[PDB]
Amino acid sequence: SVSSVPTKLEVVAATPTSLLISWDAPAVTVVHYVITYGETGGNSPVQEFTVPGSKSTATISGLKPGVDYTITVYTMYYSYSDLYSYSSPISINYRT
Amino acid sequence: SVSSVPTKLEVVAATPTSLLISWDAPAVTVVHYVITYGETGGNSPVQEFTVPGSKSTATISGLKPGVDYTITVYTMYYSYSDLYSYSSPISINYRT
Amino acid sequence: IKSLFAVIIGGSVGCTLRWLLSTKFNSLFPNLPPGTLVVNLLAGLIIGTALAYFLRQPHLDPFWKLMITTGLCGGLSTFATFSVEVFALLQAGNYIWALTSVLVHVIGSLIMTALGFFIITILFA
Amino acid sequence: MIKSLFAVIIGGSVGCTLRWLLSTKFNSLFPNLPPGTLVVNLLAGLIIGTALAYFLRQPHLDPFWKLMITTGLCGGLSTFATFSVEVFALLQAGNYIWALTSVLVHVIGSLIMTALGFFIITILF
Ligand SMILES: CCCCCCCCCCO[C@@H]1O[C@H](CO)[C@@H](O[C@H]2O[C@H](CO)[C@@H](O)[C@H](O)[C@H]2O)[C@H](O)[C@H]1O
Ligand SMILES: CCCCCCCCCCO[C@@H]1O[C@H](CO)[C@@H](O[C@H]2O[C@H](CO)[C@@H](O)[C@H](O)[C@H]2O)[C@H](O)[C@H]1O
Ligand SMILES: CCCCCCCCCCO[C@@H]1O[C@H](CO)[C@@H](O[C@H]2O[C@H](CO)[C@@H](O)[C@H](O)[C@H]2O)[C@H](O)[C@H]1O
Ligand SMILES: [Br-]
Ligand SMILES: [Br-]
Ligand SMILES: [F-]
Ligand SMILES: [F-]
Ligand code: NA
Repeated sequence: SVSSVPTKLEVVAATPTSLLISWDAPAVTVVHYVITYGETGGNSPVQEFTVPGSKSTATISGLKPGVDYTITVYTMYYSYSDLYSYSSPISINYRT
Repeated sequence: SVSSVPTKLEVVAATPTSLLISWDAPAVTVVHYVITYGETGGNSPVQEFTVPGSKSTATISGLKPGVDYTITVYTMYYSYSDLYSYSSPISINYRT
Repeated sequence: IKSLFAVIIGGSVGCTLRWLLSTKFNSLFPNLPPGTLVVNLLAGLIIGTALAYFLRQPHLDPFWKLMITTGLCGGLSTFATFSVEVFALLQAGNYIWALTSVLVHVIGSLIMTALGFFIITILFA
Repeated sequence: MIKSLFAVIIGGSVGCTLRWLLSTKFNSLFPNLPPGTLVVNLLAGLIIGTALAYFLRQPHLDPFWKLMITTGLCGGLSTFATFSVEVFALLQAGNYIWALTSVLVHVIGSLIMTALGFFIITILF
């Protein structure tokens, strides 16, 4: 009954080629977060990287100016029933 | 199949009114040894005291000179099958 | 065989209790799942009471002793779930709550075993 | 919940029976740290570690099987309560050096078997 998806994903600071994102930790043991991003126009390879379970912010670099990006975060988390498993993503869009 | 009964019970030193007894610990976890002693002849009250499981010697005091004494030792030990239980006794006779 | 039924019957009751308690309560405080802790503390209290009580009743059927200890306390408590919870916290970088879980489970279980033992010991005296 | 209940009872009985058989054969061989209680805690730590990495890569496994391997087998196989009285008995016997050793080997050793179980399947996959 306890959601393992992060909440309140948002860009808190932005340059034309980078984004500072942050989110609220879910109420479970998160081993690490996985951040996905890519150009919204489904004509670009999506990239993924991890940040430790203790962090709740991440910098996305190497972006293009004035381009629409889709950014998602999900968790690799421990729970009693499922041991390690991946949560559904939370997703936002942001134009640099 | 491992005996909890002490072996090689013997008097190592004596005075007219006292006895210093020693024994070999059994191959278990003894919590304490019970030492009992009484006058071998007829109806004299057997007395008993406890000795911590780490010690393998004990002093018996307040005896009468020139009297036959029956001395027995048994353990209060822990084992997996029986939790806390008592072993059978090992017994010797000694005349002060 | 009669001993096998004591372990199976006692273990099934202990495992069933651990499964129900852990699911209902582990998610309430994931830094130290209280369902896994409670089954470990309760199994210690019981095994401590059983330690003192069985010492003074040497004529008890070994069938009852084996069902309450190797059975119930064995199915009820767990070291494996305790393990993954600490392992998961260690991989999560939450070192302080990994150590705390280790201390609370070990120190806390030995105390409940003492309580079960001395309460029965003080009562018989 | 009834199908889930059968998963707990079946795997738990196999774990409890395994723990009961291994303990009665090997514990008395070395009373300062009974190796049967250790081995079932190490083994359950190993299995739960492999389960940790394997279940992560097989998210569509029937919860019936995941419940039977962890809460059932590992839960019934491992034990915290018998580990408690062993340390308690050693403390009451004044054997502190082996009480502390028993506490460390079980805790440190179960986590390592959990890590070994996790990292082996992770390196394989
Ligand atoms: C976090 C808490 C840590 C501390 C826990 C308590 C430790 C101190 C206990 C004090 O009371 C003890 O009670 C024992 C009985 O329960 C007595 O054993 C006496 O009787 C026992 C048998 O009942 C024998 O095994 C013992 O050797 C013999 O000393 C012992 O003398 C006495 O001092
Ligand atoms: C008492 C001993 C018990 C037996 C040994 C148990 C060992 C358990 C932890 C091992 O797992 C590793 O732990 C690292 C530390 O949590 C993780 O680092 C991850 O998180 C760190 C957080 O600071 C980052 O710095 C790393 O880059 C990142 O890989 C890493 O992924 C993980 O595989
Ligand atoms: C850090 C977590 C702690 C969790 C709780 C731990 C509880 C420990 C219980 C210890 O039980 C006591 O241990 C004493 C020491 O072994 C015994 O003394 C007995 O044995 C001693 C050692 O040989 C002698 O010095 C004493 O005189 C003799 O009474 C005593 O009977 C016994 O009840
Ligand atoms: Br047990
Ligand atoms: Br488990
Ligand atoms: F374990
Ligand atoms: F326990
Ligand atoms: Na168990």
